[PDB]
Amino acid sequence: ASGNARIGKPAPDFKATAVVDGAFKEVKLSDYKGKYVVLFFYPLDFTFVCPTEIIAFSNRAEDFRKLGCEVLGVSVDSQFTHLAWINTPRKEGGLGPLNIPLLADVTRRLSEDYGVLKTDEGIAYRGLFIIDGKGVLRQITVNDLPVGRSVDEALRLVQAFQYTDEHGEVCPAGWKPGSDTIKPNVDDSKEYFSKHN
Amino acid sequence: ASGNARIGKPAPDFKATAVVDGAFKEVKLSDYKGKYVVLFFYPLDFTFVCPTEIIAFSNRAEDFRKLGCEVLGVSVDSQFTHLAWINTPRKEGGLGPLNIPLLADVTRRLSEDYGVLKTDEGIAYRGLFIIDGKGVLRQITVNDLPVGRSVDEALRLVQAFQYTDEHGEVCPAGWKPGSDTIKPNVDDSKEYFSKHN
Amino acid sequence: ASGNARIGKPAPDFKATAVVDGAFKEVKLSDYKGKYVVLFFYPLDFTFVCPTEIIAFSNRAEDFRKLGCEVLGVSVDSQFTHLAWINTPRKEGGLGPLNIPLLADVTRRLSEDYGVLKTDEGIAYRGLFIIDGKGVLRQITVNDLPVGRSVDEALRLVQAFQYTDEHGEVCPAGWKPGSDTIKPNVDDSKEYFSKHN
Amino acid sequence: ASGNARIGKPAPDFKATAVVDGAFKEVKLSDYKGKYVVLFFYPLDFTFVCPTEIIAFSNRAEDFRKLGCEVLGVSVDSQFTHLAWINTPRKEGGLGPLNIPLLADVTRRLSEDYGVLKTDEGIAYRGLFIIDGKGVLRQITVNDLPVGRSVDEALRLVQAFQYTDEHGEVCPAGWKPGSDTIKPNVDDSKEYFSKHN
Amino acid sequence: ASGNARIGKPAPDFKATAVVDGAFKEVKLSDYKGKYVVLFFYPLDFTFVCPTEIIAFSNRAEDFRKLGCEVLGVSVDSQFTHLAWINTPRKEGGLGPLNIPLLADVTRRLSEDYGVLKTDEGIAYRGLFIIDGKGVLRQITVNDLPVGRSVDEALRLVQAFQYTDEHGEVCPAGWKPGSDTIKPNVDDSKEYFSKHN
Amino acid sequence: ASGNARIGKPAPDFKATAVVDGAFKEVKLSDYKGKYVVLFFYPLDFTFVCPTEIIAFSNRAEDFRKLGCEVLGVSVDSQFTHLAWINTPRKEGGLGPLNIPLLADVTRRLSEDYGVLKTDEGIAYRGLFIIDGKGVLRQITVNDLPVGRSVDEALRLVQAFQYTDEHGEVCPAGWKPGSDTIKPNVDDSKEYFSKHN
Amino acid sequence: ASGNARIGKPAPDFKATAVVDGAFKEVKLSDYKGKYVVLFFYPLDFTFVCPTEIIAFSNRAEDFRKLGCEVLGVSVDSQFTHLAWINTPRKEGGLGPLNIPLLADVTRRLSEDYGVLKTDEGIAYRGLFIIDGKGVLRQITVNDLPVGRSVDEALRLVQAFQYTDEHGEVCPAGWKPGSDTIKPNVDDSKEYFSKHN
Amino acid sequence: ASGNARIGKPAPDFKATAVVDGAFKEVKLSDYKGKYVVLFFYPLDFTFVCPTEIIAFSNRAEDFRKLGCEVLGVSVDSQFTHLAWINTPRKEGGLGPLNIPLLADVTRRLSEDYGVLKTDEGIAYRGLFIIDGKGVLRQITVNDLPVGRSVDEALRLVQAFQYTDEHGEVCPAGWKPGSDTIKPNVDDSKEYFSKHN
Amino acid sequence: ASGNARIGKPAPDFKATAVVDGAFKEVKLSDYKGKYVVLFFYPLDFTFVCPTEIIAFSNRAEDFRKLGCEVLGVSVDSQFTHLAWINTPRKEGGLGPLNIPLLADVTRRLSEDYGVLKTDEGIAYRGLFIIDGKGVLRQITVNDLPVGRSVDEALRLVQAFQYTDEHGEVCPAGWKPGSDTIKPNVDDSKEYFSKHN
Amino acid sequence: ASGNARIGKPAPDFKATAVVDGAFKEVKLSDYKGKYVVLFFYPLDFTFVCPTEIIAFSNRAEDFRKLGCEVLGVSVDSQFTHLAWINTPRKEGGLGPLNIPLLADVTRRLSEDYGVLKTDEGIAYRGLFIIDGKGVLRQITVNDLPVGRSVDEALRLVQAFQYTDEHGEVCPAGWKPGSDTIKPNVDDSKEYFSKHN
Repeated sequence: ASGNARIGKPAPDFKATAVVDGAFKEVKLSDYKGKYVVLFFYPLDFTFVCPTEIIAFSNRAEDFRKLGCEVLGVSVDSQFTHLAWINTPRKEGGLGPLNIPLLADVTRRLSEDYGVLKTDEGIAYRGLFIIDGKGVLRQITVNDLPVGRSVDEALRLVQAFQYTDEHGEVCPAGWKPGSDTIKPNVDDSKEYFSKHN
Repeated sequence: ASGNARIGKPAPDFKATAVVDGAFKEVKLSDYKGKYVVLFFYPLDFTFVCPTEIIAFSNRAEDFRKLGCEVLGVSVDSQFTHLAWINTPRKEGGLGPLNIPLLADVTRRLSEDYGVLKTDEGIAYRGLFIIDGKGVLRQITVNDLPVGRSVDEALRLVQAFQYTDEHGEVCPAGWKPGSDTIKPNVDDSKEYFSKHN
Repeated sequence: ASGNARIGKPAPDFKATAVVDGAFKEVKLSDYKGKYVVLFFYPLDFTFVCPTEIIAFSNRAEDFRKLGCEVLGVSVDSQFTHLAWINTPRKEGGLGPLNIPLLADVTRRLSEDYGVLKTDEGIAYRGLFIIDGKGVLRQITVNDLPVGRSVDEALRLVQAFQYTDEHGEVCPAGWKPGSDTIKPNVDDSKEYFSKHN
Repeated sequence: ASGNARIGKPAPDFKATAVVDGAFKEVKLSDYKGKYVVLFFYPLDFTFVCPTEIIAFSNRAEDFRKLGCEVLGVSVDSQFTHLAWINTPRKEGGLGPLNIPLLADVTRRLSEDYGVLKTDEGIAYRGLFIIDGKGVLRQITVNDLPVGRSVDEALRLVQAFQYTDEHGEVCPAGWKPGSDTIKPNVDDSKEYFSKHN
Repeated sequence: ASGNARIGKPAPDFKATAVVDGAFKEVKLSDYKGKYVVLFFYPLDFTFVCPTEIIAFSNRAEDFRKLGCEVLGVSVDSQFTHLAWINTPRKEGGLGPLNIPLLADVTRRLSEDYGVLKTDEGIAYRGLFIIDGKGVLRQITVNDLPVGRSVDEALRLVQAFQYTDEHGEVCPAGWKPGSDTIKPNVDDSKEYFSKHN
Repeated sequence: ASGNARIGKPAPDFKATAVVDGAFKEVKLSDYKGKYVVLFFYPLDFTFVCPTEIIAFSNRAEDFRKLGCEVLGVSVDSQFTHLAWINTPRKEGGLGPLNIPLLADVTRRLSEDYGVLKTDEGIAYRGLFIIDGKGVLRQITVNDLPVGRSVDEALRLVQAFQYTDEHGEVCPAGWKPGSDTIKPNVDDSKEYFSKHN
Repeated sequence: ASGNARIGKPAPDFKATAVVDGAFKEVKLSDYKGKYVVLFFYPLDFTFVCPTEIIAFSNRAEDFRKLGCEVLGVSVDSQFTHLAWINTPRKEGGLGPLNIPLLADVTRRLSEDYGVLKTDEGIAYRGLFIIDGKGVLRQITVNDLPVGRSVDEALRLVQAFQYTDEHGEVCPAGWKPGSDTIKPNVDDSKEYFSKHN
Repeated sequence: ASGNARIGKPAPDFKATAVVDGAFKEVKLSDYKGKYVVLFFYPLDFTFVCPTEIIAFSNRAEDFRKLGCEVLGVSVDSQFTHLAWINTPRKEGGLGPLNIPLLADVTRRLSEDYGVLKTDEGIAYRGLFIIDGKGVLRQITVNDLPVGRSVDEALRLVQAFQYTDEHGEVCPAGWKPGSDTIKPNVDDSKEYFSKHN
Repeated sequence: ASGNARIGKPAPDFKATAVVDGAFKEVKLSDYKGKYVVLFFYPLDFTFVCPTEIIAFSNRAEDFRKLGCEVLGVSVDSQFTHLAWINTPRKEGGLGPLNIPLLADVTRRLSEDYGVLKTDEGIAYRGLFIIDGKGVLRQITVNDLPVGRSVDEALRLVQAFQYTDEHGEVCPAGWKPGSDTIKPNVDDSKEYFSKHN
Repeated sequence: ASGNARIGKPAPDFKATAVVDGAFKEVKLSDYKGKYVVLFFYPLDFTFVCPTEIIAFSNRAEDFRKLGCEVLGVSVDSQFTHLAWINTPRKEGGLGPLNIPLLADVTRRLSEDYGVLKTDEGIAYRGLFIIDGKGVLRQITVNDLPVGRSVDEALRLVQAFQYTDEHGEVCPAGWKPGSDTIKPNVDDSKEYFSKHN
């Protein structure tokens, strides 16, 4: 309804200063050609659902890197606020050490480009975007503020799109690795339908 | 973020002819005031990922209705095509009898209002939307065509939003019924952060 | 009143997926240079007048190919719905095996280019267009939904336009093969009018 | 599909001077509310296909009036040119006495409103329009200049539209008085499909 | 007030089908390079003032041709209507054989370009135009419909313009061949004034 | 056809200072309600064709007034120049005493309203206009500068229009008082045609 | 407020037919490169203040030419009216023989370009303009109609602008030839101020 | 002819802070209704021609007030600069005591409204304007910067317009109190012309 | 000079969430009617010059309140980031306890309204604005990021504007309490200039 | 809110006539490349706060030049008024001899380019601007009219920007030469914060 994120088309480009391993570093979309990217926005540092999502994504970051997919969090908070939140104990509502970059969208350019800027507060909705190695947006997930996302589902979706990318088949509802796929044509698909019904 | 679909604001109204228990009947958003609605678009009848999703939601329809949530599927196919597909056995790629309405969007207005129309083909991306009892859009999920969605995740989101609605607390990442929630303010949130860290 | 179908001008170009002898094939207007084409739109698959027109033309398909004229049916339904209709028995309202191509206009682009889209329902009126070997539109016929067309009249018109194409004379009202024509000039035309009055 | 002439919409109103029984008279569409109307345009008086269509319709005018349908011919020629042509013997390419009004569209407004004006010559294509008693346009037929129309087909169409108006059924392809009709709902339509297959 | 006819500027170009010696011929202004032209519009064939003007100019056609001036009539009627009128006897209101071309302006282009189209009826006023051998318009005459023009005056004007073209003198009011003219400069004009007063 | 001068329409209104019987007085079109008006423009005072036209009309003014027609001359020159010219002997190129008003169009509003201004020189062409007692324009006559008009033809035109106004018949070509007129209908017009042919 | 005459800028070009020593001659502003020009407009020939101005400037013309300055009169009257006025004795309100050109601004362009056109009457206000040898406008004087200008003042101004052009000093109020001038800088200007106070 | 300053029209309104007898005071055009106003702009305080003009008017101020005319000087300089200049002795290029108001056009609105703003420098040309008791502009005078104006000519003009206002006669060239005037009509003006030629 | 911030006009209204005594509270300009306001923007929380400015103002907060002036700091950081910074010890680069509100401007509306937003970074320049008890903007101070402002100067300006507000005198350069003021008129100002020179 | 002066961007270029050492001279920003510039606007010559700021800056001019910083004064008054004020003794409200240039902004171009024009009066607010040697604007100070600026604070700001320019560190609040600075990165800034807290 706003912005430029469109399925099947190049994801909007972005550059931003991020906190990588306690240091500041420029992070641009072009750095991730050939790799999948899970880009997830969140409203505000030093809040409540926010740390649980960032922590949950950090702990399982390697599950995504095992598949060739980097995970990136982003909010309108500055890199100094990100760093401060990282230097805050998790017991205190902080993030602690982090295995994922934390981008600063202080110009709101990313949140506006991805159409997740809650304009009346100036903060980003819980928007999650899956971008493939070719730079093409494949999935959109936006939650209202009071409900956090699921890292299980984000992994399931990344796995799904990577599978159909290589093997030319499609993933049924609920597909997890090891589940049957469907050959997307009228004749070859009868194999699947007769087996599972 | 979808055509007229804006999280936090009223969901785009819709009125359509649907197949309901093997017969044609009008379906409107106004019929579900006071109830949650899970509205999922799908591209085409008589294809591949499509039947697995429609069957998955139909099989779980009553799990949603116990929570006061109604599941509605929709594509640009006519109600006559819907009925022919329902009268096709699942062993043949058909839908068999269904426990959820199947709306017809032949004018493509519903797809356009929800910003999910793959313009170059005239069909709807796998856009799923969660609306609460007050008619407010709470959740946007849109997949590219080759990957199905998750009924479990859709049910988790409905449950989470119904919980935050009732108890004024926010749901952490991966929340599921019985999991702990956070009191969203600086003082009362420490209860949660210290417990789980 | 809408579209680009103008008599005496090149027929609006079209490109579509069609079900040809049970399989999917691309169909272009350029494929039919030197041959006549009867392009007939119909509203919806799995309806009532629709199957009778498609079956009628399909049966008489060779009556047209003998004259070097291909017959093409089109609706906004997809090629998957077309095939499912072909695989339904005619006794149940289906098409059965088909001797003509059935094109899919899921983008509604053909129906808009030929100005036959019923905008309020998103379906095509019963529009029928006769195109000569040079790609020029020679005839327009559009019926409101409740009344089917006539295959006999369509054939009579194809025969009359090819005759005048070949001999430069003009066909009177009700002309059928073997009836007298008129030489279109003041002097020679009197041969006809003296005989027939 | 013709200028302001749109199927299912009110036919464009018109007012014109006509020759009626060898005399001049004003003719308006509103004069025929409650009756069906066949309005056929034609390019030029004192030409070749033109008299055969006008004569044919005149000869069969009473067959249409038995059905409550009035026939009207129109061209851009004036009423004085019409009258001189009526006063020319049919043996000599004239019209002789006529039993149908003959309207003069000297302003070309009727031809422009019904979208049949061949602009490069300023004359009307062979456009025929069937309008019901309610003033709603039900059928559009337009031929290129070389080929005349069929009065039998126009009569078949008036009959069919009057049958569907009164009974609420629909007319299959090729329907004539004495042919089976279809009841246009999924269940009742089966009566027809098993009888005729 | 309308059109492009301006004294002292190139007369609007025109090209039309015409009846010339009972046969159809294309006629265009560029055919008359170097010759004077009298172009007279008249409203309708088979009317009343019209034939008397057409006959009067046809009979005097050679009077104009001896001066290198070609006379052209034109109305919005078709060439076929012209020809049918030429083949009507003058005793019956016809034209009989003619010595001047009769142009057919079915597109109303000539009438519009020369600003003589009575819009509310689609017919030309009695506009007469005199054009010199260089293509420049010298005289405009337009009569309301109920009053015919004067061929004597048209000839007088052609004579006057040709005399002034050659000798650089100017023609007093009522001038005819043989009358005194004025040398248009202050000193030499006294010759005329002192003699004629 | 001139600026706002349209045949069959209310003549453009005008208001001017004029020289009348040697004195200045305001003249306006509303003064001549119920009387015919011959309004003739001329380019410039103290030139050559101009005085011959003005003097010719002044000498025959009473021939028009007997018919209830008032003749008015107009040029862009001022009333002071008009009066100096009236006071110049005719032997010297002057007008002498006048029997018609001479209007001063110093603002060029009359020439612009009547579409007779020669823009590259700021002077009026030899435009002549006949307005009936009802204020309607009946005749336009515009000559290029070198050739004067004919008072004879203007009187004939006034007589013709007055005759058609009173009797409802129409004046043929070259009609003069005493000539036969035509009753403008198909049947009654045969009296004239058979008589004169 | 209107036009293009701006002091300190190139005077607007002009080109007009004029009366010079009893004959018609073209006059352009470029004719006067290297000389001063006093261009004075006046409303109407054969009026009242006008002749006294034209005569005053004519009698004093040589006083201007001795200084290299040409005087030019202009009005919207034609050169023929000018000459007629020149050929009218002064005792009768005429100009008699003139020693200055009299330009004819019949198109009102000169009056428009110099912004002196009294629009509601189409005549020129009493605008006087002093152009220097380089074609630059140096002085503007415009009087309402009832009050004539001063030839003495115009001469004083020409003399003054020619003094400052040559010596680089500037002329005080009321400066006449022989009066003191001021050196335009702070220190040298004190020579003047101490002297005269 | 200056910005909004038009002869024969209401003078552009103005309001300004002015120095009046050593003190600051608002001065408006509406203060002078019923009185004549001489309003002269000048470029800059503490320059060279400027003081000679201001002193000349100040010294003659009462000669104008005896006629019911008030003299106002204006420049873009502030009222504090005006006072400083007044407090500067005349021997030093100052103004000394002043008998006329000095307006401060610091916003440059007066100079712009009167079309005398030399834009490239931001100062006013030597524009003098004469306004009658009705608020109507009667005279415009504008010199380039190097040449000063004439207080004698300004007084002559005021006397002349006041004279023509009272008596309805017009003032010839160079008129001064005591000189003959002309009765502005053709007949009465002869008195003046025969007397003076 | 700042977006909507203009000296001498009402200051841009603002409403924001601020940290006030360790808690969250709304702050709006209307709360400060009758009191002076020093509103100082700063780029980012957890940075370097920023805390020194906030601490310097916090330490002097009462010095402004004794003068009826409230100090307010604002950045684009959220109130949660503000509080985290407040709960960080000063020796660590934190703010520690504070005695001035810290407004959050995460919609950037305050910064944009006061024209201090560094657009390419999304953060506010070091803009300080002084607002009087009546809500009028009296002073603007904007520093590039590297250089901090001076609380002394801010206090001096508040004292100065309150003094001139009360006594209607003006404060010379460098004015501090005890220093002389000037009576702003020509006469009374001489007291000051003679004393101090 | 108006103009083009933006911190961090090239200062608006300017060029003006100025008074330097009692003589007129052109001053332009390009003349000060490599040097800091303090450009201070002031409303009006010969007023009250203004002379105290000009004299104060003139007295301290060398303190700025020892730093490589030039001071320029500018108002809308002309250079002739600037010089007159300089030649007025300070005891009388004058400026006396000066050691800084005084620019004349008679076209208001500089005041408009720097956004300090008080449009309603045509004078400049007390806007002060600090430009570094590269031409970049570093500081904006604007005071309402009744309160003068501080030459001490201006000198402080210049030193701070020159220090940060040279040493890359950043100046805390109240920094004066000799005080400690901050190293603007998270780690190195701790040096400062522990020492001073």
